[PDB]
Amino acid sequence: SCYIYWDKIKRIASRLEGMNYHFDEMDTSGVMPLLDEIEEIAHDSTIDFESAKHILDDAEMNHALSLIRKFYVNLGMKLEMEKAQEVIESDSPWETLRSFYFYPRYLELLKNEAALGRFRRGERAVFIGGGPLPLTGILLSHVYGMRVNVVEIEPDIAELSRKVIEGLGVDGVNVITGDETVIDGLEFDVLMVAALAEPKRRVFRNIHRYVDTETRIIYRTYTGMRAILYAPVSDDDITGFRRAGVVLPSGKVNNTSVLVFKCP
Amino acid sequence: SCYIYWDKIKRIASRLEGMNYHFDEMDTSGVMPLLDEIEEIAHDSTIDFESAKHILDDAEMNHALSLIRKFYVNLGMKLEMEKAQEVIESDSPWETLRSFYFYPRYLELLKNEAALGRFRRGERAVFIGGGPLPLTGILLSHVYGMRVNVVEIEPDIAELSRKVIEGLGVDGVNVITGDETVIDGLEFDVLMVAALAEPKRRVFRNIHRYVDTETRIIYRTYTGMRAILYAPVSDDDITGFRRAGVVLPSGKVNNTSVLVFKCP
Ligand SMILES: N[C@@H](CCN[C@@H](CCN[C@@H](CCC(=O)O)C(=O)O)C(=O)O)C(=O)O
Ligand SMILES: N[C@@H](CCN[C@@H](CCN[C@@H](CCC(=O)O)C(=O)O)C(=O)O)C(=O)O
Ligand SMILES: CSC[C@H]1O[C@@H](n2cnc3c(N)ncnc32)[C@H](O)[C@@H]1O
Ligand SMILES: CSC[C@H]1O[C@@H](n2cnc3c(N)ncnc32)[C@H](O)[C@@H]1O
Ligand SMILES: [Br-]
Ligand SMILES: [Br-]
Repeated sequence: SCYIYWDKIKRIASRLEGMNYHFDEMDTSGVMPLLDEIEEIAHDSTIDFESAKHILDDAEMNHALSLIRKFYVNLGMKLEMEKAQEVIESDSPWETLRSFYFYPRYLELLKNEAALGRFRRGERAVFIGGGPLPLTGILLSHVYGMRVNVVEIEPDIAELSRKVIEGLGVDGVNVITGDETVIDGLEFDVLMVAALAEPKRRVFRNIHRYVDTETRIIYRTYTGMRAILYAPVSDDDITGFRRAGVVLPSGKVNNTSVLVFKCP
Repeated sequence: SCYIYWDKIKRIASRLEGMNYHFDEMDTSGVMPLLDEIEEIAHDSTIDFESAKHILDDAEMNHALSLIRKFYVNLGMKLEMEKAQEVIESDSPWETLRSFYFYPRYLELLKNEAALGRFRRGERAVFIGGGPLPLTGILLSHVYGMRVNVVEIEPDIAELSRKVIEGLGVDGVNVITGDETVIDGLEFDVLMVAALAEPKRRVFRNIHRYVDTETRIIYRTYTGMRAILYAPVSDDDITGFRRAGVVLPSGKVNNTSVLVFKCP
């Protein structure tokens, strides 16, 4: 093949090379144009899933994909950290939160997921992988009236996230510091696995041990050209589970959301 | 995993296996219920494309899948053979043609493809893999006003197809007896590759030799749960080509249509 996007990706990657192994040192505002370049390709609806796979699975694309993935995960984390601190210090925390670069995408993503998971008010949700800015947990309660535990493995990040939640005056959202294994001691209707919850294999194998066959489990992943952003959940990762529904993203939303149940 | 379709598919395949033991010759009337059972699975809109490969390509579905695909291709051949002779014998050949089980699907599919391929009246089209009932060729002239060559590898099938065309009074449809390699000797604006043209690898390699980079090429394939019916065209099959458009089927239509151009 001979896709125009091949060269475009290689060119973007060449301008990321000199940041390799040091993407966490990036200036957030300064690198936004790079994210736009990457997302122009990711979000191009004329790229079919077969063509995307052709490009992204090619051995010659491996280093470029690695550069772009490192950039993406580092920019995302830094954007969250920065916004979390801004929200905590703000006189108008909800207005500050609504200005988050990704805020409108999260509203759409969650709308997708609430249909997929048939969320009902008063249901109990657990979200694995909260991060500094636990927006999903927040929305699950604020919009969907669910009762929520957010799980975050890094104690300092967990503490920051609590301050965001409390700053906003949001009720019914608690953060538990721990790994995915903390769900053993919880009772819940819906389990959600962050796009960035890692490592996938260990996480899903642990989840399998705790849930029953009725637990609605939604996990976030990347499909099509959006897989340029981050490594997709693999088939091996979800062994012992059956897929029951998917929402493929549109517009600027990055994640595909997948509903699974523990076998049988 | 633990898909309920697995058992349903295995039971269907058991029935196919038992039937094949007793008869080599298909009983077209008798097997329509089996076809419909298979198509009800194929057409299940609740199963997404990635879930479809998860359930269909699982290693312990190989035997069942191979039986179902053999059934589908053999039934289709026999239905075409039977309808072709019926058309030839009929005092009302168009009315007879329109009773072909799959007829409405062909109209919808061709509409999809005429948009995808920007078909214009008087353009020359080649269709590889005509069959006893060369409906696509017939429609390309009858509806789309194209000048058509239909290619059929089996001389007795090619001969039968010529009689169908003549019975219907359809002009501008010629049948070439030969394999895909006949295209070197033909002028054409658009090339179409039957879903059932085989073998895919050889067919595309030979096409690649004999087309230029401006030639519109549309091939037919099976995606999602419709892959239960027949082996799809792989990305490796189309090495040397780039995808430039895809139409995914709805309703009862089985084929996905893909536009490609030779590189580079
Ligand atoms: N703090 C976050 C977790 C981190 N991000 C999310 C994913 C959010 N994805 C969004 C926002 C943009 C992006 O992730 O690139 C989308 O798909 O458009 C996750 O990992 O699940 C949350 O609360 O959901
Ligand atoms: N004689 C045929 C060729 C054999 N069938 C076609 C495909 C026609 N497909 C239709 C009819 C149903 C089916 O093929 O299962 C559809 O997708 O709904 C081909 O192989 O390309 C023709 O003239 O197109
Ligand atoms: C930045 S958003 C993603 C968050 O998920 C957290 N995380 C990743 N994997 C796990 C896990 N297995 N359990 C709990 N939290 C996790 C990370 O520490 C990060 O803060
Ligand atoms: C029944 S519809 C499909 C038809 O395609 C024909 N066919 C399959 N592969 C090829 C090919 N490579 N070239 C020409 N005709 C083909 C088969 O003989 C069948 O009649
Ligand atoms: Br039966
Ligand atoms: Br008639």
